[PDB]
Amino acid sequence: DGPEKNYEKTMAILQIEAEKAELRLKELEVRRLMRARGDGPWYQYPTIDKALIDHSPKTTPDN
Amino acid sequence: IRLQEDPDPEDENLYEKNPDSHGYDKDPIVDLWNMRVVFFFGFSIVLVLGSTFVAYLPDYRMQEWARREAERLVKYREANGLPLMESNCFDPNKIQLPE
Amino acid sequence: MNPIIYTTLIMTVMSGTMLVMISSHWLLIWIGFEMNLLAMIPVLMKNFNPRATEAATKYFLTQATASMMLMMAIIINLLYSGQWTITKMFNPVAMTMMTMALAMKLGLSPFHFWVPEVTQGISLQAGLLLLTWQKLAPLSVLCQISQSINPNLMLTMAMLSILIGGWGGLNQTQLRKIMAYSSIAHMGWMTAVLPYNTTMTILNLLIYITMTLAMFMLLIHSSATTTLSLSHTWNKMPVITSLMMVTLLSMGGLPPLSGFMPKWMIIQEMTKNESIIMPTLMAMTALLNLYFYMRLAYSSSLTMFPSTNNMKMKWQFEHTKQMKLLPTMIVLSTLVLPMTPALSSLN
Amino acid sequence: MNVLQIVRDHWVHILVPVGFVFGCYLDRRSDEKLTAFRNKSLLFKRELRPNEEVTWK
Amino acid sequence: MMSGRPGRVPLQFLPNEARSLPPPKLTDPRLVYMGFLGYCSGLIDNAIRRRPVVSAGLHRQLLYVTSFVFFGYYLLKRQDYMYALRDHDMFAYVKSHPEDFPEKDKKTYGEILEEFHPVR
Amino acid sequence: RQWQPDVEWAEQFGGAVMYPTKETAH
Amino acid sequence: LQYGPLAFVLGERTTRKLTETSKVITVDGNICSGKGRLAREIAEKLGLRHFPEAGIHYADSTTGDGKPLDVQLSGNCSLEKFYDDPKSNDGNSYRLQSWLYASRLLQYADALEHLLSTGQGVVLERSIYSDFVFLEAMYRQGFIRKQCVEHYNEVKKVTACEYLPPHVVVYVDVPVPEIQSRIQKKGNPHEMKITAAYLQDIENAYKKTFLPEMSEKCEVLQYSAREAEDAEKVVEDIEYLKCDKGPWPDQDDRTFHRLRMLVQNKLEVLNYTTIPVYLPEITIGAHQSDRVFQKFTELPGRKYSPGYNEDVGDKWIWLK
Amino acid sequence: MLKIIIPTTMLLPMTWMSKHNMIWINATVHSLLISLISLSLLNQLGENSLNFSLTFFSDSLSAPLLVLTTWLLPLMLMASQSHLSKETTTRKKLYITMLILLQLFLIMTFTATELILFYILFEATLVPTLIIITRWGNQTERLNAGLYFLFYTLAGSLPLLVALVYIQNTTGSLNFLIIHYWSHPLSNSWSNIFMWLACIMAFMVKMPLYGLHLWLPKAHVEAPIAGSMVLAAVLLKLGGYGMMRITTILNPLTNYMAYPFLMLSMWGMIMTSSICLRQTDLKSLIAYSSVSHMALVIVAIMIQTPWSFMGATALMIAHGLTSSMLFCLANTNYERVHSRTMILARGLQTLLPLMATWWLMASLTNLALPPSINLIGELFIITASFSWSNITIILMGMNMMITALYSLYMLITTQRGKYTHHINNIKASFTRENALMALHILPLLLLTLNPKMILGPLY
Amino acid sequence: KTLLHKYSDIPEGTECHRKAYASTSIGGATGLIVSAYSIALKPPASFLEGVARTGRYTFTSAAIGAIFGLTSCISAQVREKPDDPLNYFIGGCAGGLTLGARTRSYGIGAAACAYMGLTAALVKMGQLEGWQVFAEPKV
Ligand SMILES: CCCCCCCCCCCCCCCCCC(=O)OC[C@H](COP(=O)(O)OCCN)OC(=O)CCCCCCCCCCCCCCCCC
Ligand SMILES: CCCCCCCCCCCCCCCCCC(=O)OC[C@H](COP(=O)(O)OCCN)OC(=O)CCCCCCCCCCCCCCCCC
Ligand SMILES: CCCCCCCCCCCCCCCCCC(=O)O[C@@H](COC(=O)CCCCCCCCCCCCCCC)COP(=O)(O)OC[C@H](O)CO
Ligand SMILES: Nc1nc2c(ncn2[C@@H]2O[C@H](COP(=O)(O)OP(=O)(O)OP(=O)(O)O)[C@@H](O)[C@H]2O)c(=O)[nH]1
Repeated sequence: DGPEKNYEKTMAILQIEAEKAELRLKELEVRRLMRARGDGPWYQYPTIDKALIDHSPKTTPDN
Repeated sequence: IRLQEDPDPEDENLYEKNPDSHGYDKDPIVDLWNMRVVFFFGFSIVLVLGSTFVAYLPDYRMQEWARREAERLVKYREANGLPLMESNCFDPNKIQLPE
Repeated sequence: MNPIIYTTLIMTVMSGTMLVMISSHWLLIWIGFEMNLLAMIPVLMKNFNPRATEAATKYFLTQATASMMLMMAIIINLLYSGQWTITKMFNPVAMTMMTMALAMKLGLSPFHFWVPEVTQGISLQAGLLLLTWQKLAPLSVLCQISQSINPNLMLTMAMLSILIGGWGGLNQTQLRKIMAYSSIAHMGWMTAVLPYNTTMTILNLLIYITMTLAMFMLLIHSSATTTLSLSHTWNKMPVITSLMMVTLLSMGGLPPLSGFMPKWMIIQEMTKNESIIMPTLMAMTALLNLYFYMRLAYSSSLTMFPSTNNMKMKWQFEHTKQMKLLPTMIVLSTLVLPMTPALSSLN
Repeated sequence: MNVLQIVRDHWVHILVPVGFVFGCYLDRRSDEKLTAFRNKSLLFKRELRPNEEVTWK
Repeated sequence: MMSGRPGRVPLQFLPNEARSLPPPKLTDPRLVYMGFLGYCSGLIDNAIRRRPVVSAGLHRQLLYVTSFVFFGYYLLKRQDYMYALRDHDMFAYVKSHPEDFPEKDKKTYGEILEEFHPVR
Repeated sequence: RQWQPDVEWAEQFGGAVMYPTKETAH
Repeated sequence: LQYGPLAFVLGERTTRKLTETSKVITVDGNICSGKGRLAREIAEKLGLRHFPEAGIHYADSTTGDGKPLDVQLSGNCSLEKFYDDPKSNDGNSYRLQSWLYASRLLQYADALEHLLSTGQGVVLERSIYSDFVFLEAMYRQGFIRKQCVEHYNEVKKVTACEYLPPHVVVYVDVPVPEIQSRIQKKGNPHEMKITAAYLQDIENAYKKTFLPEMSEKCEVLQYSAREAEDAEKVVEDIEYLKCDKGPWPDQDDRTFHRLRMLVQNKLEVLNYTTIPVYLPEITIGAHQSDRVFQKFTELPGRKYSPGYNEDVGDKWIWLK
Repeated sequence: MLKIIIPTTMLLPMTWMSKHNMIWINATVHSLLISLISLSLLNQLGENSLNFSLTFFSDSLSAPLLVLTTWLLPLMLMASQSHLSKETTTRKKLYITMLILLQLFLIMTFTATELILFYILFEATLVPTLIIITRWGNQTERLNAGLYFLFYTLAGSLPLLVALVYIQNTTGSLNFLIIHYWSHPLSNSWSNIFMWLACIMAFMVKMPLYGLHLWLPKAHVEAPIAGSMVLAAVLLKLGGYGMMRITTILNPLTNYMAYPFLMLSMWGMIMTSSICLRQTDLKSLIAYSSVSHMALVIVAIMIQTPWSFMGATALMIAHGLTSSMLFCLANTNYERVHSRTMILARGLQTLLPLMATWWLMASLTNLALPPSINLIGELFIITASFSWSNITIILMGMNMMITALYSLYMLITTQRGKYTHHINNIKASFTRENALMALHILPLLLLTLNPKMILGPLY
Repeated sequence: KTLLHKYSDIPEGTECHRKAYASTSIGGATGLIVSAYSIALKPPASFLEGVARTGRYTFTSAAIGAIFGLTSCISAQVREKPDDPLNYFIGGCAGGLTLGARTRSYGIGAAACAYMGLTAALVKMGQLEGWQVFAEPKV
C-alpha cells in the first residue's frame, strides 16, 4: 500500500505509546504519593467502625 | 552381559533396496514425490520468483527519490550562486541558544 | 481410617484455614490455627509407619510451639493497646514476636528444618495437603498485618528461605524432599514481596499452588517417591513423564511458561519500590531451583533410564485412579502468561 | 476417485493457506482500530476526493 | 492496596456499578485464548486416561471449552473493572491535588541545551 | 544409536545423595 | 460401583458377605506332587473358588483375551530354557523366578479380590509365601547368583508384608524318589533333567523353613501320597478347624475396605515389584525396553485404555 | 505481522494430524511457503520502520533475519530425515513440533515492538532447543552441554530482566519507537555502569565472546544436526539483534565502557581462530569458527558507527547461512563414518566428487572471499574499526590471515589427500544431501547482487 | 545497628585504629553468630573442642574483619582517595588472603580474594551512590 498508511498508522502507534508511557509514570508517583499521605481512595488500611460503641448509660457515672 | 539389550543396528543402505533411492525416506513413491516437493517449492517457487520479487521490489529506502530531489536541489542551489549545501542544518536564526 | 472420618478430618482442616481467613478477632485467628493443627496430625498418621510417627511428632512440636508463641504476640498487643482486632499492631516486639511465630508455621528461616523431614515421613497425598493447603492460613495473617511489618525483619526471612530452600535441593534423592525444598524456595518469593504489595503475594500463591498439585498428583499418578523410581515411569507411561517435564520447567520459571509470571511480577514491584539489589539476588538464586529441577527432568523423560523386566505387567493393566481436576491443573499451571493482566482481579 | 480417502490424508494441506488467508484478515482488522490520525498528519493530510472517503484503508 | 476503598462490599466478585463499562465482546482475543485453554486441557485429558486424544470423548472436551470460556468471561469483566476503577479514582485524585502535579513548562528543543557526545 | 543412560548413570543418581561424603557414607 | 469410598459410606461393608466358607486355603507340595490335582477336589467339594498355579503367562491370562502373549512381549524367560541351562549367562533362572513371584503375587490379589467381593473362599497352588523355596533351591546349586537372593526378599518384604497369610495350608508330603519316579511318566523332555538335588533342595527348604515358620500364623496339616488322594478325608479336616492363628480372625470392616482398595488397584498390588535396584538378570536396557514396549503398544487392544480401542471394535469413542 | 505468525502456528496441527509418512512432506511444503510470504515482508520503506501494530513491527534489520529464519525452517526438516527415520511417529511429530514452535518464537522475537515482549520470547527460545539438544542429541555429554547452554544465558538474561523493568518504572514504556525518540544521555554515575552492564551481558552470553563462549563448543558438537544449525544460524544472532535495539539508551556510556569487551573480543578472535587451527573434532572446529565471526560482530556493534552497523548485519546473515552449511557438511559425512574426528575420513573428494565442490564453496564463503556477503561484512567492519583506531587493523587483518589457514585445513584434511583404506561404507551421496547443500549456498550468491537487502536500518 | 554505626561514623581513611577496632568487632560478632549456629546444628561431642571450634571461627572472622579494616583505611590514607571503591577492593582481597591462610589452601584464598574482594567494591559503591538493600515500602 501507500506510505501514507504506514505513516499515519505509526503516528497512531506513537500516540498510544506516549499516553501509556506518561500514565505509568503517573502511576508510580501517585501510588507513592497517596501511600504516604493516605488521603486517597486506595491504601486505606482498615480501622474500627464507630458503630460498635455502646452509648447507653453504664453502671458508673464516669464514662 | 550387564543388561538384556539389543546390538547396535546396522545402517541400512537406501540404495541396496531401491537403487533409485533419493535419501528422503524408505518408501519409493513418496521419495520420488519428496523430490518433486523440495525442488518445486524450493528452487522453482521460492528461489526463482522470490529472487524476481526481491529484485523487482519497488523503491526501497527511497534510493532513487532521494536522487531526484538532489539534482533539482543542486541545480537550484548553484543557479543563485549561494553555497552548494549549508554547513548548518537547523537555521540558526530561529535558534534561541542560551546566553 | 473410615472415609467418613477421613472426610470430616479434612473438612475441619479446611474450615480451620477458612476460619483464619474470615476472623476479625485475634483469638479466633488462633482458634483456626489450632484446630487446623488438631486435625492435621491424624491425616499424617493415616499410613501409620514409624517414619510417619516421627514425621507427625516433628510437625506437631514445631507448629504447637509457633502457635503458643503466637499468643504473646496477641497478648502483648492486647497489653499495650487493648485491641483484639486484627489490624496494624502497636508494638515492635509484638510485631517481631509474631513474625517468627508465623514464619515457623511457613518454615522459611532455619525454622524451615521441619518442612523437608515431615514430608519425607508421610505419604504423598498427605504431603500434598501440607505443602498446599496448610500454607494459606499463615499467609492470610501476614497479608492482613502487612502494613505493620518491619521490612528488614521479613526480607531477611525471605532471602534465607530461597537461599537454603534452593541450595539444599541440589543434594536430594527422594522426590518428596525436593518438593519440600522447592516449597521453601517458593515460600521466600512471595514473602519477599509481602511488605511491598500484597496483591502479587496472592498471585504467587495461586500460581505456586497450581504447580504443587500438578506436581504431586502426577507423582501420585506415577506412584514413585525416588528419582530412580520416577525414572522407570518412562517405560510404563511416557506421556506422564512428558507432562512431568513441562511442569518441571514451568516450576523453574522459564518463559513463556506459567511459573515465570510470579517471579517476573515480583521483580517488577520491588523495582518500583527502588529495591533493585534485592530482586537480583533472588533471580540469581532462582537458577539453583532450576538445577535439580533439570536433573529430575533429565532422569524422567529427556533421557531414557533403564527399566526392569517386571515392568511388563504394568503394561497389561491400567490405572484405577480418577485423578480429579488433573487435566485442567497442568494447563492452568503451564500456559497462563498471556492472561497475566488478570492479576488485577485479585486486587 | 478415492475422494473419501484423498481428503482424509490431504486435508492438512488447506490449514496453512487459510491461516494466511486468516492472517490477512486480522492484519486488515487490527489496523482499523489504529485509524486515529487518518489523513491528519500535515505531511500527508490533503483534500478528500469527491467520491472516496478514506485515504488509506 | 483496591483492598479498603470506600464502598467495597466484601465477597462480591462483580460489583453492580461495574456494569457501567463496555462488556467484553464475545470474541475477545483474551477470551478466545481462555477458550483455547479449555480445549488444551481436553486433549491431554484423554492422554492421561490413554484415549484417542483428539477423537476421544467429544463431550468431555466440549464441556472444557464452555466451562473455561464462561469463567474466563466474568474474569475479564472483573479485570476490566479493576483497571477502570484504578484509573477512575486516579483522575479524581489528581484534580483533587493540583499542587502536587505542576504543569511543566512548554519549551521546544530549540532552547533546550542537550550536550552532544561524538562517537569519534 | 544415540547414547542412553546405563547402570553407571542410574547409580550416579541413586543412593542417599548425589553429592555424598564421609558423613553421608553411612 | 466398586468399593470406592462412596460405596463404603453408603453402606457397602465386607463382613456381611463373608461366611464360614471364606478361607485362603493353599494346596502346596513338592515338584509334580499332584497339588494341582489335590486343589481341584477341595475346590469342587467345598464350593470354593480355585486358582491354578501361576505360570509365566498368568498375567497374560488375566488381561485381554487371556491368550499367552509372546515371551519377548511377556516374560523374557522360559522355564523349559531354564531346564536346559539352569546357570545360563542371560539370567533366565532368576528372570523366571522373579516373574513367577510377580504372577503369583497377582494371583494372590485376584484370590483376595474375589473372596472379599463374594465371600467365597479361594484355593490356590504354591502361595507367594512358599515361592522362596525354589529360589533357595535354585540358589543351592548356584542356578542364580548370590545377588539374586536379597533382591527377591526385598520385593518380598515391600510387598508380601501387607498380604496376610492364609487360613489353613495343606501340604502334599512326597519323598524325593517318588518325584524321581513320576517325572519319567510325564514325558516332556525338559522335565526329565531336574537333578535330585533340586528336588531335595526344595524338600528341606519346605520341611525346616516353610512349614514351621508360618505354622504359627495358620494351621498346617501334612498329607502323604496315600493321604493326598483321599479327598473325602482331607476336606473333612479342613472343615474341622476354628482358625485361631493368623491375622484374619480379628479385623473389622475398616481393614477390609482398605485391603480391597489396594487389591482392586491392579497397578498398586505389584507396584513395588518393579523395584529400582539394578541387577544383570532382570534389568533391561533402554533400547531393548523401548522397542519391546513399542511392540507391546502396537498390539491390538493395548493401543489405548480398555474400551477405547477402535481396532477391536470399540464403537462410540467420540462419546466415551 | 499476523500473515506470517498464524500460518506458522497453524502449521503445528498439520504435522500432528498429517498421515503417518507424509509428515516430512507436508511440513516441507508449507515451511517453504512461509519463507515465500516472509520474503514479501523483506520490503522496507525509507526511514520509518514497517510498523504493524502495538504488538508487532519490523525494520530493515528484523526483516532479513525474519526471512532467514523462515527460509531455514525447511532445511532442518531436510537435514533431519535421516537419523530420525527409525523412530516412532509420535516422536517424529514431537520433534517436528519443536522446530516450528522454536521457529515461531524467533519470528515473534524479531518482530516484537516492546523490549519486555522482546525479552519474554528471548528466553522462550531455549525451552525447545534444550529439548532438542538433550532428547534427540546423539552423544553422552549432551546432558552437561544442555546444562551449560541453559545456565549461561540464564545467568546473563535474568540481570537484564531487572534492568528492563527498571527502565519501565523510570522512563515509562519500553516500546522501541518511544525509547528511541525519548533517549536521554546516560550519566556516568557508578550505578549507570551496572545499569549498562546488565543491559549488555544478557546479549553477550548468547553471542559467544571470549570467556563467555564455553557453552558453544559443547552445545554445537553434542546437539543433533537440526539443533546445531538453529543454534548457530539464528540463535547466536538473537544477541546481535538485541544490541542494535538496546544501545539506543546506552550512550555515551558505551563510549567508555566498550573497552573491556572490545579488548576481549579483538584478542578473542585471534585466540579462537587459533583453536580452529588445531581442532580434532570437525563440528568443534566449525563451532569455534562461529565464535571468531561473532566476536568480529561484537567489535562492530560496540563501536556504534554507521558503517559498523551495516557490516554487522551483513556478517550476521552470511555467517549464519555459512555455518549452517558447514554443519550440514560435517553432518553429511558423520553417519557415513559414525565419528567426528576430522582425520578419520580423509580423501573424500576421490570417493564423493560433488561433496568436494559443495565443501569447496562452503570454505570460500567462510573465507570471506569477495564478493561473498561475508567479505562485505568483514571488510565493512575493518574500515569502521580502522577509523575508530589505526592499530586494530593488525588484529583485524591477522584474523583474516588465520581464517584462511583453518578454513582450508578442513578442506585438505577431509576432501583432498589419500582416501583411508579400511572404510568401505561410504555410499554415493544421497540427492537429498546434495539438494540441501544447494539450498544453502545458492541464495548466498543470489544475495551478492543485492547487498542493500541485508545491510540493515543504517542503510 | 550501633555496632555497625561505628564503622560508618568514622570517616574513610582517618583514625585507622578506630576503623580497625570497628571492623574487627563486626567480624568478631559475625564469627560468633555463625560459630554458635555450627555448634547448634553440628554437635560438638566434647565441650573442649566445642569452644575450640568457636575459637577458630571467631579468630578467622575477626582476622578478615581486622585486615579489611586496615587495608581499606590505610589505602585511602596513602592515596588520599576516600571515595575510590578500589580502596575496599584490595582490602576485600586482603581478607581473602587471610581466609586462605586460616584454611591453608591457595585455591580457597584466591577464590576468596576474587569474590568478596568484589563485594567490598559493591558495598562501597552502594554507600557512595546510595543503594539500599532493604528498601522501605515506597509504592
Ligand atoms: C512451550 C514449549 C514446548 C513445551 C512442551 C514440549 C513437549 C515435549 C518435550 C519433550 C518430552 C520428552 C520426550 C518425548 C516424550 C514422549 C512421551 C510419550 O508418551 O511419547 C509416546 C507417545 C505415544 O503416543 P500415544 O500415547 O500412543 O498417542 C498417540 C496419539 N493418539 O506420545 C504421546 O503420548 C503424545 C501424544 C500427542 C497427541 C497430540 C494430539 C494433537 C492434536 C492436535 C489437534 C489440532 C486441531 C486443530 C484444529 C484447527 C481448526 C480449529
Ligand atoms: C564495612 C563494615 C564491615 C567491615 C568488616 C568486614 C565485614 C566483616 C568481616 C568479614 C565477614 C565475612 C567473612 C567470613 C566470616 C566468617 C568466616 C567463617 O565462619 O569461617 C569459618 C567457616 C569456614 O571454614 P569451614 O568451611 O568450616 O572449614 C573448616 C572446617 N573445620 O565458615 C563456614 O563454614 C560457614 C560459611 C561462612 C560463614 C557464613 C557467611 C558469613 C558472612 C556473611 C556476610 C557478613 C557480612 C558482614 C558485613 C555486613 C553486615 C554487618
Ligand atoms: C552471574 C553474575 C552476573 C553476571 C553478569 C551480569 C551483569 C553484571 C552486573 C549485574 C547487575 C545486576 C543488577 C542490575 C539491575 C539494573 C540496574 C539499573 O537499572 O541500575 C541501577 C543501579 O543500582 C544498583 O544498585 C543496581 C545493582 C548494582 C550491583 C549490585 C547487585 C548486582 C551484583 C550482585 C548480584 C548478581 C551477582 C550474582 C550473585 C550470586 C539504578 O538505580 P540507582 O542505584 O541509580 O537508584 C537511584 C539511586 O542512585 C539509589 O537507588
Ligand atoms: N521358580 C519357581 N518355579 C515354579 C513355581 N511354581 C512352579 N514352578 C515350576 O513349575 C514346574 C512344573 O510345576 P510343578 O508344580 O513342579 O509340577 P506339575 O507337573 O505342574 O504338577 P503339580 O506339582 O501337581 O502342579 C517345575 O519346574 C517347578 O519348579 C514357582 O513359584 N517358582
